[PDB]
Amino acid sequence: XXXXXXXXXXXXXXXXXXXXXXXXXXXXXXXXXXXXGSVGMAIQVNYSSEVKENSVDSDDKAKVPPLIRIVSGLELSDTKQKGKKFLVIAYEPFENIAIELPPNEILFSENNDMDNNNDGVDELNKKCTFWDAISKLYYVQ
Amino acid sequence: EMNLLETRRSLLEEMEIIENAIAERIQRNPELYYHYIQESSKVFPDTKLPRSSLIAENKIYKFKKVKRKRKQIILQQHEINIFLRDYQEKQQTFNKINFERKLQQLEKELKNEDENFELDINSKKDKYALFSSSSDPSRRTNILSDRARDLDLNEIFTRDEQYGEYMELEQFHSLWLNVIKRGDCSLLQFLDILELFLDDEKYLLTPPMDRKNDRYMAFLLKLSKYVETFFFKSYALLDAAAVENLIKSDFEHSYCRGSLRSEAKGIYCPFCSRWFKTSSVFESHLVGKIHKKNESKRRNFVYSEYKLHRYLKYLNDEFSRTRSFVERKLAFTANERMAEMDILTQKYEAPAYDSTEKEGAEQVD
Amino acid sequence: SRRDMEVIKLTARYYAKDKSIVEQMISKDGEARLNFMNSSHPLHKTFTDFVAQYKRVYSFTGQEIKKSKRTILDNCFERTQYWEFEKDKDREHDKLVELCKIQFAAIPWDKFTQVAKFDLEQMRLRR
Ligand SMILES: [Zn+2]
Repeated sequence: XXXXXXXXXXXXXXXXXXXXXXXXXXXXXXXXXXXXGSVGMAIQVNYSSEVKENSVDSDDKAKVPPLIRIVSGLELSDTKQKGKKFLVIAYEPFENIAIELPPNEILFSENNDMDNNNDGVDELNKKCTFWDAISKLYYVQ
Repeated sequence: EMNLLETRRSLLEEMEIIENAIAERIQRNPELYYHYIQESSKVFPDTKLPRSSLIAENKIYKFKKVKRKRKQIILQQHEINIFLRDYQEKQQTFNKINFERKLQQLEKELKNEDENFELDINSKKDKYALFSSSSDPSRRTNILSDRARDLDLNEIFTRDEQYGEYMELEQFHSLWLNVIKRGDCSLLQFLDILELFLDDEKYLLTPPMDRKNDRYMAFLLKLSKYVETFFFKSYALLDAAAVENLIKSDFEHSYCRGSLRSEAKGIYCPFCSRWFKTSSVFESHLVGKIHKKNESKRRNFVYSEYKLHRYLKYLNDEFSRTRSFVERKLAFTANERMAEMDILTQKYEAPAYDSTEKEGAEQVD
Repeated sequence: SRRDMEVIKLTARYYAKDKSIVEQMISKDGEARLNFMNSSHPLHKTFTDFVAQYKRVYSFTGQEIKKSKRTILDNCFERTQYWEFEKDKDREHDKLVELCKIQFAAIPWDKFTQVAKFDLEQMRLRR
């Protein structure tokens, strides 16, 4: 696990370095959902219409879909106020996006599918995300 | 009584199991199929064969599999042989085999013997197991499946044949010396004689001996039989009956129908050993008392000769391989010849699967 | 387990022809014996198998299988090929996943810029 450790750390460092960043705020479409038996949130994030992605197509993580993570506000560039979570969504070129979650727990389901193990990134991503790559629409609920 | 649905079901299921087994085999070592297929190619010309690259790199799609030694390839080929036999049998029986009040009627009798404390996990597991790799040892010692656990190649191949590498013709050189009533004939000159039978006309028009000689015809019979059994022995995977029938039909439709033609002498006849001016006199000679006599006495011999011919043609690579071996051993010294013999011996009395073999060491491309 | 097996396979035999005899049996008898009829009971799945299989036997009834040695071999080869292909797909997937893990692990989750605050399985297909 040592060699794998150095190697992994490496790839993660390199990949962390070359990360393109135009810091462009995409357009989110939050909407109060409901099913059964409780209430959950659903977000519809849209991306570029082959406007600028025409100059970069060298299979460099191009196959990698957007990624979401739950972050605690305990750590910020300003560190002023805090105490709530954010459902951050990230894609290589575009700028990160966050959504405040005051409710301690919503839509946090219980064994939705029948325990199939392709961790992807985490239980959250596989469990409740969809990436319409053909139309460039990322849904999250 | 017995619901045929269940029986036919179990049949289709077992067939599936076998297909899956011999497919797993063809998977671990593609050579198994490749080898086979290549030979098939030169018997039934139509057969489509894989890309050469695949054959060489020993791969089926992307992963290049480890090369196996001959004894194992042949082994698994004979195992797959018996598997295909089973399959053919089941397919046969299957072909020959293919309300509510009765539902409750049977469900009632199913209550019979309620106190049957026993775990039953042995229908698909005993079959799947009955046909899988390494089914004999505790864990991993013998590649042979429980199905063919008493299958032994050494009872089919002699040590000098090396599981199809060579064909032992020394014995026939002996018998041959006994046939020619002299010793002017060396092993190599004998092989030179055999070569005649690779040609379509030589063995017929430039015979070692007179083709009406007794000793000669007897010898030729024994030899022919040997070559044929060797052929099918070394290529289990190919349908023996198919080949047999092919050859027989070639014999009837062409060979005995003036298949040998000369622009000068006309049409030669295997049975009477004479030529004929035109096809006309040739046909009106096939009803004559002479040809009736001969075709009625020397039929088996002619046919056996022919088989020796075509089977030796199909085995040209083995014939050459052996002749080579002969010349090598011949040009050895004492110590050399001894060590070589040691090698052939070890190859002969060695496990088909070593405790030190690889499983899952696939390369890419 | 011979009992369970037998009842599964029998109700599967009848269920394969009509599907009406079992739906009547359930209402007529009222026994916790056929509790595998509901997709809740695990064994139900294997049931769906058996029936299918029997349904299959009904497919070529009156038709014989005349596969030859050559053909059987060719087939087993093609199956092998398939398995290899599938294996390759699995591999590729594993790779992509790896990439994802790397990038996820390697992006700034502190570059925040929020705006506001607050079934997919049949959706992750195509039609
Ligand atoms: Zn004649």
